[PDB]
Amino acid sequence: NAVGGLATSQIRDLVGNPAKSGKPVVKMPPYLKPS
Amino acid sequence: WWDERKLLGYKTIATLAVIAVSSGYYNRFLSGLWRSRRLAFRPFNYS
Ligand SMILES: CCCCCCCCCCCCCCCCCC(=O)OC[C@H](COP(=O)([O-])OCC(O)COP(=O)([O-])OC[C@@H](COC(=O)CCCCCCCCCCCCCCCCC)OC(=O)CCCCCCCCCCCCCCCCC)OC(=O)CCCCCCCCCCCCCCCCC
Repeated sequence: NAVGGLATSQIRDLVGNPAKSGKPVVKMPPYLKPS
Repeated sequence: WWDERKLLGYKTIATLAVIAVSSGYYNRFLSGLWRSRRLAFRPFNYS
């Protein structure tokens, strides 16, 4: 598991996967609900 | 001018008919670009 003394996988899971911020959600007026 | 008039009428109508047929085909051919258009809209990110 440790590659040269480093738990790289663990580090990856803590460093290599930042969260991605997507488009803001638009609140739908009730009269636009019908498809 | 009775006979000359009748004959000229026949010939003029025949030639105009040929022109009408050809131009009608060409018009319907050109309109095929617009009569088959398609639209698509990228949806918004609603709740
Ligand atoms: C004989 C020589 C002399 C006369 C020549 C006359 C012209 C002959 C035709 C041309 C020859 C070449 C071959 C055909 C080419 C295609 C047709 C063509 O040329 O289209 C050109 C051109 C193409 O237009 P477009 O860009 O497609 O858009 C027009 C439509 O919006 C388009 O809308 P759409 O496409 O969604 O559909 C609506 C419909 C509108 O057009 C019409 O309605 C025109 C036809 C009307 C007669 C239909 C007869 C059959 C009906 C059967 C029953 C149906 C049900 C009806 C009832 C239902 C009830 C529930 O459109 C068409 O019909 C387009 C043509 C479709 C067929 C394509 C060709 C197929 C191959 C041909 C052979 C087919 C098999 C038969 C075997 C061979 C037989 C010889 O057509 C027109 O511009 C329309 C012409 C008719 C206009 C009539 C209204 C006039 C309004 C007022 C203006 C004038 C004011 C002053 C008048 C009074 C003065 C005193």
